[PDB]
Amino acid sequence: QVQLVQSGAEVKKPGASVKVSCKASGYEFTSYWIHWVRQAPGQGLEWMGNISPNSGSANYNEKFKSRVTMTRDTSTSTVYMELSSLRSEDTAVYYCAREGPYSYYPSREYYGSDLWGQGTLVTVSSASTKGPSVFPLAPCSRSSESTAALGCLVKDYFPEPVTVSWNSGALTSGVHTFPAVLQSSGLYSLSSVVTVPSSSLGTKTYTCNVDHKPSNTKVDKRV
Amino acid sequence: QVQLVQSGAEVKKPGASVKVSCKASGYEFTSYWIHWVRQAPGQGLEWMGNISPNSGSANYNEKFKSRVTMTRDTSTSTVYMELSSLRSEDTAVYYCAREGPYSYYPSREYYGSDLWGQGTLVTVSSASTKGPSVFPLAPCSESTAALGCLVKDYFPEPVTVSWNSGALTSGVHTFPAVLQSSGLYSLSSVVTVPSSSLGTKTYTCNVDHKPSNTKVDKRV
Amino acid sequence: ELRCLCMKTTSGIHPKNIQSLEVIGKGIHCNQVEVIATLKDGRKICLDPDAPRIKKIVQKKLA
Amino acid sequence: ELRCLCMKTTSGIHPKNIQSLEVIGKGIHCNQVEVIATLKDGRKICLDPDAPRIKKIVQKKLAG
Amino acid sequence: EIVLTQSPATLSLSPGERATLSCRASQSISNNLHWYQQKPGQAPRLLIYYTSRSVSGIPARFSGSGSGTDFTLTISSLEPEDFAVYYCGQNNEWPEVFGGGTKVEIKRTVAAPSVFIFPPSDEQLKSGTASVVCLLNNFYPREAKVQWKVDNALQSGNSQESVTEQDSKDSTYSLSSTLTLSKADYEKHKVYACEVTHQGLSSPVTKSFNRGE
Amino acid sequence: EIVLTQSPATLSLSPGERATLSCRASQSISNNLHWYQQKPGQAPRLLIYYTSRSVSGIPARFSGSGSGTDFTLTISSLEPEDFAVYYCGQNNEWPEVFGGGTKVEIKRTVAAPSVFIFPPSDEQLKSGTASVVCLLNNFYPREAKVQWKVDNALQSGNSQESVTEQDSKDSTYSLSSTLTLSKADYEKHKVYACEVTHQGLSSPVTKSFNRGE
Repeated sequence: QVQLVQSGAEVKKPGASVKVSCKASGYEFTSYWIHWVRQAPGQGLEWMGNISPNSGSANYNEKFKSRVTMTRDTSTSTVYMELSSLRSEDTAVYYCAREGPYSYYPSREYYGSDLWGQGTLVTVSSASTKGPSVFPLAPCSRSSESTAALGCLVKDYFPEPVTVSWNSGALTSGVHTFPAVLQSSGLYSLSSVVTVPSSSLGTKTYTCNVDHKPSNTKVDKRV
Repeated sequence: QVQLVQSGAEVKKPGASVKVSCKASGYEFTSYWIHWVRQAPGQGLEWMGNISPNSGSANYNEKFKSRVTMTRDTSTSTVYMELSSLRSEDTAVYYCAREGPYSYYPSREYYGSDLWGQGTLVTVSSASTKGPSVFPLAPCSESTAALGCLVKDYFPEPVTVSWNSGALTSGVHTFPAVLQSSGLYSLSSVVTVPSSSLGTKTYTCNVDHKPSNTKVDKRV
Repeated sequence: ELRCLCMKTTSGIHPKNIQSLEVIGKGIHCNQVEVIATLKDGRKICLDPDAPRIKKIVQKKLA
Repeated sequence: ELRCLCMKTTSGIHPKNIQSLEVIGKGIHCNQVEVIATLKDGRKICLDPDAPRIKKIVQKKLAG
Repeated sequence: EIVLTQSPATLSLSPGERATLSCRASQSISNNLHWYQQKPGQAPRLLIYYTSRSVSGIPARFSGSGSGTDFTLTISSLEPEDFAVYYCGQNNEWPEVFGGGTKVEIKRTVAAPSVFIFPPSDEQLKSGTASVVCLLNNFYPREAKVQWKVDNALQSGNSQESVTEQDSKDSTYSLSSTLTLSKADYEKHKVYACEVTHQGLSSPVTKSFNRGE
Repeated sequence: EIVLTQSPATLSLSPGERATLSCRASQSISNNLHWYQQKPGQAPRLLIYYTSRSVSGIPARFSGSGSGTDFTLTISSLEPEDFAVYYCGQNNEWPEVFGGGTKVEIKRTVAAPSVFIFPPSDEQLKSGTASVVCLLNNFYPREAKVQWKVDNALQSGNSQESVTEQDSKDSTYSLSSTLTLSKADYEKHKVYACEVTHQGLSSPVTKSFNRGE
């Protein structure tokens, strides 16, 4: 199998450093450059640098040069990227990608990056494992328009993920579970909403089911 | 004066060797390549090789490589070309030409050969130096008559012809020489005169062949 | 140069087959020393920038 | 190369100023050994192919 | 350093239609321009390399072209799996540069959002914090402006937005904006409002409540 | 190696007219193509170097151009001194190569030759050889056919022709053909004739003598 296997997700405090690995298999390690590309939430791609599996020498983007180190280990076919003096802006998915196959003939005609790793999420936060507080989202008044919205605010949890279902998975129509936002506190927050007919608010029951496996938290909140 | 001065004309037998010199003056000797270019009678130009006056390194045309040597003498600002195992096909005018000025900057953009030597005629032949036999050309009616003289079997080139010690120039045609199978040259010089002049006026052709020290004045 | 031209290097070429050799020092866009040999057949080939081996070919070329 | 590119050579250049160096052996179209240095300013310059000093500048480029 | 400019930022089409994506380079990059696809939750995938060369495992419908500083990716007929983000990337010189990306989304009619406001819960208020939530439900296109107005004062830097991916059934988007205050700050004011601006609305829609009611 | 092909072999024009000379290279030679002039009895002279660059001491009327493997030399207005032979020469690679040359001649009206025949002299006959000479005087153009006939038998390979350079005053040519025999061969025949074919003649002209007279 031809693959680039990256190390698992990381949580780091601001000012600390992170070392991400990328293990190549099923191909000639010495024949492809290894690039490091990052993607900050909702943003595009940014090249950090690359490393040669032959010389072990690395080329960096000037933007990162002062706090990045790329190294290789030929015995294990593994490349590493170390990023230091970590800040909120470094919260990103880090990808490794190969570019080749190249031989001993020099070229000015290049291949693209035909194989990417699965990525490594790096979260820059000072938080520790914490279960969420689940609050109802309900209108100020039980009035008038034919459609009503209800929800659950899943606040201040760490780390990701949290799964939300409605009525033990029986309610799926009209449901919107928003991607979590990382707050200034370094903790996550999300909301899950459902649109129901106004006639239902007295007859039908609506319960949101919240599971946060890292803190072993289970909450069922009727709204 | 900026010039390339070559050594004098040469006569050689087949199988022998010839050494031609080219003396540079008035310019920086080490700053220009010196090429050797030959021109066979009535033909185009052929590059033989060159020599760097700086390094003394010579580059040859593969066609000549086996029997050519180009050398240089810094003390006299002179380059030499030696051509061996001489054959009839080697009869030509040999030129030296400079290409530059070049410095210590490499280039892929080149100058042409802006200065050429006067050339050196090299004649290869089994024939030996021989003065010509000069014969009259005369008809066996029309208002205009032709007469001339046949300059036959001389070697090597050149021969000069004039009429009436250079006084007669109008209507004169002196043809380029032809090389005969015998390895000897032959030419003719003709003049067109009015028929009224024949026997009224005298016509003498003056033939000069400096290699055999021959001078002939032939009245036709 | 705007990036590294040599990825993988070879060895095992007889100096008799090399016409020329270019030694390229580290630059602003390439953090590696590169050695490109032009062969007598015209092919361009990346060589291991091993200083003793390249210095043997270099002396043999100047002599 | 299809002819000799170097006519004159120089000897006075600090390795600090050289970006790259090409050592060209004698070939089918050139009976000379040529050493062309590309300077940090981009200029190409012919160097004296004397084996010790050429190897000094070469080794310093061929390493540090 | 090279700047790669992709156009349009969003390409809205129907499945089966042909798609044309553009990339313009700030200066020459020879033909060393490559195309990538990225789907939500996945790593980028190479589609075309060296302007127009084919990639192993990639379907025939993808093709590229490009003269000078102008490059193009073509999808002859969009499959449901082709609605994704596409990047152009150059490697002629280092640093490698990617374009800002082009999102290819499913086309639909303009739909104004259904707006809902939620006051903080008493349970949250007892903790010492107040989150006010504004929901913009099932709207199209994605561009929307949500403004928080507390007693007519425009709020800035105290709220966060979150948007869903395009809905699989009706191709709409949904957005939530959450305003977070301390209980002390929250109790200093009466009127809490979110003002919504969107293409489907002739004038901005305002949803509000008064604290305590 | 490189082959340089010049065209036309002969260019016939009037003084004051514009001359265009062509050179085609078998392969690329970059722009390292140079132009030379040669006059009879003189060494070649450089006119233009590096396709179009000017040469010290050379008049303004000479200019060159050339894209890829095609090159051109232009003389804007021909002076009487410009009627000569022109060579193109490449030095991109060694061996240096020259074209076969282009002769630039003065154009003039068609002029038929005045034909004269000369029997051998008694002085030559006593030596044991006989040269019979046919003269074609002041004709234009240069192309002419001279045929020797000895008692109606067409001769070949026993004669040599020589042509003068174009005349400075009337721009015509002159040609001599010399037939050489042994005295023994010469005395075996009676009728000696040269038959001349030229553009200025409606029918071939024959000049002859009988060895009797």
